[PDB]
Amino acid sequence: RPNRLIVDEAINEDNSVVSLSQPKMDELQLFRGDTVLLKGKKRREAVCIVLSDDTCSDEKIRMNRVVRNNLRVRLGDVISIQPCPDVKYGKRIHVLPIDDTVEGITGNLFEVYLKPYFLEAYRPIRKGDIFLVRGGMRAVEFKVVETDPSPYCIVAPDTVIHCEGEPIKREDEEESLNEVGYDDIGGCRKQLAQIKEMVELPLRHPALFKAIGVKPPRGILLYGPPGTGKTLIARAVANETGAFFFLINGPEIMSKLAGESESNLRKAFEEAAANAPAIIFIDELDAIAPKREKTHGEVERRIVSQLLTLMDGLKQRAHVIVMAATNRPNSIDPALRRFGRFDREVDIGIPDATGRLEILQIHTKNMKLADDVDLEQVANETHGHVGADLAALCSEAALQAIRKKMDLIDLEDTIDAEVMNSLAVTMDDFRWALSQ
Amino acid sequence: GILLYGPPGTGKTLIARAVANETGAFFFLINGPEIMSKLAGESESNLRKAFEEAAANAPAIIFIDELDAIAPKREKTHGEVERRIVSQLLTLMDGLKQRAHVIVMAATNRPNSIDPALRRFGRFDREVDIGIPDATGRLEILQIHTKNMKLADDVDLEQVANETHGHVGADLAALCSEAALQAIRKKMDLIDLEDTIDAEVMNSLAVTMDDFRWALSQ
Amino acid sequence: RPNRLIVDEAINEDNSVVSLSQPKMDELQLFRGDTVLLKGKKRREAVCIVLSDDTCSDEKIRMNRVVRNNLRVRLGDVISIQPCPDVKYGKRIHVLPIDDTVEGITGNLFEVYLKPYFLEAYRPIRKGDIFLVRGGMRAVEFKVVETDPSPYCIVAPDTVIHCEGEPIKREDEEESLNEVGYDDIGGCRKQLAQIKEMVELPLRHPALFKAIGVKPPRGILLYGPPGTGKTLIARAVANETGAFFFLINGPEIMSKLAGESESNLRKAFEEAAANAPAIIFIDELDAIAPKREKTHGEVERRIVSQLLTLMDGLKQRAHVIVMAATNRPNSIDPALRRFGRFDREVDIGIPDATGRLEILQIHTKNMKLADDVDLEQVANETHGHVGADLAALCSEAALQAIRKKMDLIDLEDTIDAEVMNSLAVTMDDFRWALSQ
Amino acid sequence: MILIDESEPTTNIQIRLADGGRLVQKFNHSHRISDIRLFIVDARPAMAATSFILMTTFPNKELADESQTLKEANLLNAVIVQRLT
Amino acid sequence: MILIDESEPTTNIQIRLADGGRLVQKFNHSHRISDIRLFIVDARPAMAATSFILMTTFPNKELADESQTLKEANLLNAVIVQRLT
Ligand SMILES: Nc1ncnc2c1ncn2[C@@H]1O[C@H](COP(=O)(O)OP(=O)(O)O)[C@@H](O)[C@H]1O
Ligand SMILES: Nc1ncnc2c1ncn2[C@@H]1O[C@H](COP(=O)(O)OP(=O)(O)O)[C@@H](O)[C@H]1O
Ligand SMILES: Nc1ncnc2c1ncn2[C@@H]1O[C@H](COP(=O)(O)OP(=O)(O)O)[C@@H](O)[C@H]1O
Repeated sequence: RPNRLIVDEAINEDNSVVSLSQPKMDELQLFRGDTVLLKGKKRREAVCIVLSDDTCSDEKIRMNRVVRNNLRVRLGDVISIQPCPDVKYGKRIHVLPIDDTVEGITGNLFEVYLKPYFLEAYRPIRKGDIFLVRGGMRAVEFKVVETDPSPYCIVAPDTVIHCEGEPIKREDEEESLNEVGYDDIGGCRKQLAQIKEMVELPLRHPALFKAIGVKPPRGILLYGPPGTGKTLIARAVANETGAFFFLINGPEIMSKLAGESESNLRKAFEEAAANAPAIIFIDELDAIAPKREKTHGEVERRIVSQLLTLMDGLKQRAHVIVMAATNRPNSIDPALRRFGRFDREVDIGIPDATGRLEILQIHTKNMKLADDVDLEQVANETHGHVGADLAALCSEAALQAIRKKMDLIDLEDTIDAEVMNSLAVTMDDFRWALSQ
Repeated sequence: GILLYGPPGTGKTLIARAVANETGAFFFLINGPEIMSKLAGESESNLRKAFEEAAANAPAIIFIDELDAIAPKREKTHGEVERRIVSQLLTLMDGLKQRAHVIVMAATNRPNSIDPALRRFGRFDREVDIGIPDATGRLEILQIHTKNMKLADDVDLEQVANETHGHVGADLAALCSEAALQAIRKKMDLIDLEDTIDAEVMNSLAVTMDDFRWALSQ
Repeated sequence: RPNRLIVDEAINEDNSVVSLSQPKMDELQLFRGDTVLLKGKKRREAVCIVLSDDTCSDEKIRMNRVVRNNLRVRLGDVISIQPCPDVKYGKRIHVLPIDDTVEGITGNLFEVYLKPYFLEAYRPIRKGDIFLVRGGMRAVEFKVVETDPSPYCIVAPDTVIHCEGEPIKREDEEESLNEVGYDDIGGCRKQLAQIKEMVELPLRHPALFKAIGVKPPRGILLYGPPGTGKTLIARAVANETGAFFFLINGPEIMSKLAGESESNLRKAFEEAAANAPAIIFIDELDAIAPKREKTHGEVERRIVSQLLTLMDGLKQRAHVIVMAATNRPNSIDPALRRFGRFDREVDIGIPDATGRLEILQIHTKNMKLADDVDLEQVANETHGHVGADLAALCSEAALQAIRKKMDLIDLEDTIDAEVMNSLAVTMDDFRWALSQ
Repeated sequence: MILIDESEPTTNIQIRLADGGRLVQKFNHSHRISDIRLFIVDARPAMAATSFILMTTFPNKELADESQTLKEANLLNAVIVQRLT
Repeated sequence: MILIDESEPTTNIQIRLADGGRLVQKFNHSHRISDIRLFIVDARPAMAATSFILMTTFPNKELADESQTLKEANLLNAVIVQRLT
């Protein structure tokens, strides 16, 4: 009952580290830097380093998705913690990459990923763990196949780290870390918090709305300029809550024959309801249901009507939440903003300078930055910029880095799809990009 | 024909449904958007089937929710199938004499939002305004939407009445709903930890004035 | 020196208390609740109780205006502190009211103000102190004429308090506490802070701008809806910084004959410059200098031109700052925002719920509130309200309290211009006012 | 008459006596407020009989639970006022 | 061999020895980090000659100034790792 904690979002970006409140570690008698054994759902375990966090609630533990995945749990779930005093320096570990994360990677896995990742870090690992290593503008996942002291150990300087070839297949319950999570969203702290509240009960405790007769929100309208990460938020909320996600793209619907549009809307809601709890995301809502006057067609008006009908046809409906994105409130038909429909709105504004920095770190996680690269400075020269602008900036910076090195590489032959790990993006690359 | 007018969420659907139930009449709902979502022709076929089924099961009430979706201001229609639908509606209603004893009720935002030919003499000739509720009304609505909740002693509905002037019934129902869901979230961390009674313990749970304050400022 | 500190604004509303940082009291070896002796300008002293404050800078001391006045200093000045171990329980003190604060007051003074103010509080006082006592919807000032252990003591339960007859005249350097100060402004923390920065050097260290060639701000435009306290801010900044204040009322100027307007603008700037450092406040700027097209007159266009000229005619100007209030930026002639003119803008917005609370406390300082009065509640039901609305609310509440008591008083004769001290404003009074 | 473990944290307390501006100052540490009372009686024998209470000022707070430690009652380096009763 | 003043604040330290996953655990208090070193030599005499350093992990910090107190070096209730050199 004291060793049981509620899973919460990581502040420490290192996948090995989980965080407790100072008081809680006191209570549990855990050493700062101790190896701890976490127990999750489906009889899964993880081993991690525990550290204190001042901002962590006494009843919560902070962990990165990597560890949440390994424990088959989600934010808000309950795990148990306990010290691991017996843990030995491992003699030898065997790791293999997951196939889908290594397509196109023609590097030396050990030299490029594993060696730097483990070097002098004293990471604990447990057999059957999936961990993530970033580098060369990619992020590779590995599964731990065997540890010498089984089933867990510390990878000490003397621990022999084996791959021994042949990427492995991804099992069903093993969610890719390439999936969108709250980890991939910068500069939306406040709004992301509201959306999480709205959705918590309906998506994580659906059994409740069979036991009671109170109405949770059904439709949430995310507003703000293009490139602000509305699609990202919806996708992330789905993934994190373990809900089914169904995308409806405005233009894709409107591209269809009169009738195949309405048929596609219907199939979307049916499939959602079938796979509930679920989120339906309607990207570019104004393409489908623009201001009542802006429609000229007759089949156009039939489509909007079909959407209103489908919204109304959602009670608890096995627990389906509809999210939709648009530029401005008044860009869409005021009838979707009616009651049993898009009755909740959230404004995803332009990010501030702090947000810009979070976005820049998110979009550089897999790059090697030279020491002269500031990011806080790039934050400061990009006042107008939205997430999509910053991502493009990092992308342009990196491609410039690559071009500079491309003449040099062609000449002393063309390593090409490799030396991308030795390559570093320099502040000069960002300046080049910042003035384009 | 009785035309109920007023802003969304004032309980026009509720009134029509209630009058049906209380008088033991058959109730047939026609939803504007639902009709307009149909293929040209399947609309008119659906209007017809509605009046036929009403008349078959009389005494009956037909409620037309969101009338302006079906029969908007004569100019606002651009379609040709759109104009056929409005005509079809005029025909069906004027074709209901004393009928098998069938009354037609319809809701809309404003008088002027719909085709004036519907406010005709043999058709929607009676209009009734369902306005924004006053502070007394707000209180009745708040009690209605709390009947099945356990309220703490510190909960003052009359207070919540007073800070919700603009609110219509649909707003107040959402308020109570948000209050209750907040009560539940507060208790959800506590419950997950000492295991998850979950779809129970909701009877021992009480919604507190703090829950309403939280909801009132959202 | 360690005993020298910089004067700063009070958090603790009790006039007897000054606040130091925890570290500073440590350093100075002062007891929490100790009587301390403060030394100011013009050979003035004050005695006060010292308490710690978490938010107070180590080099700053927080004190109310009352004590700033007694020490003849202003925010930012330097005082010296020292413990007062010798301070005795006083045998007898003699106090008299200042004439201008007691006009209309036909009460006991001792029973209504002094007795409750001193009762069991253990206030230190020094001969020649002016202190303030609030009550009966007034605030009365008293001067300490004599203390038995001279020149200071503690007013202990056994201390005899004399106030035998004859209000005294106000000396020249003795500023009324009825003057507007920062303590009269609620819910503007951020903006009031900016304005104070802008004005600090030009108004408090004017000699600097003769020693250097850097340009301080000249014109500050305060915008926001009516009743937000723009006039209040300007008046307060003047008072607090000891600058001369000159009011120009838009309508008053425009009410004059063509020519007597321009003559009045000129006289205003001349008189300011003559009495610098000075603030000129232009209330209702849009009455004088509306959007270039909105003027239809020809004398109207001459007036706006005359204003631009007068702004430009302010060089080092000795040290004259022009402040002006308007509803919106776009309501006034854009040439006023040109560089040498109104080049600084500050938005005085609608107050939030915390601000609303500060305003409600400010406008109730002199009332007796019943225990059932919850200002935080009144804060919550007044979302749209601006300062001027809240002040009206308190005023309506108080007048309702008085009407309720007026039938009772007329009948058993009419104490009338008294008994207003025993009267208490109840939550029922505020509800009544809140629905009017 | 009062014993101070010099190995333990320590603090000074200034006692404002009602019997005139009597300013007594004494070192203590994890002593109880009741130890302040004892010290007062010790220093002014005459008061062994007299009825009094201890409080802080600004605001007035009566130190009602004398079993509390100076640390617990947040009285480190504080002025304590004796009020007759 | 290590002397603990029971009347002072105390703490446990866990040492991860290089030489295998040797986990030693010991009460200390206002001891210096250099006291951890002598405790280590005391418990594994062989290391008396061997050259090693003490560090924390996540992030790696080498405890370079061994004259610092466990409290000053923020090492209360910490795992200290021995790295050979
Ligand atoms: N807040 C953000 N944090 C991180 N990346 C972002 C953010 N906003 C946008 N991006 C990046 O730009 C891309 C475009 O964003 P998208 O989800 O399509 O937003 P929208 O739907 O508002 O256009 C995202 O996939 C992501 O790579
Ligand atoms: N007067 C009212 N009394 C009780 N509940 C009301 C009232 N008005 C609205 N509501 C609530 O709002 C919900 C939605 O209103 P609805 O019946 O659709 O009215 P309208 O058709 O005018 O929007 C109702 O189901 C009910 O829960
Ligand atoms: N922020 C405030 N704090 C305290 N009182 C305020 C505040 N704003 C307005 N008031 C009160 O309302 C009156 C109206 O404010 P005023 O100075 O005329 O503002 P404005 O110049 O913006 O119209 C003030 O004199 C004051 O008594």
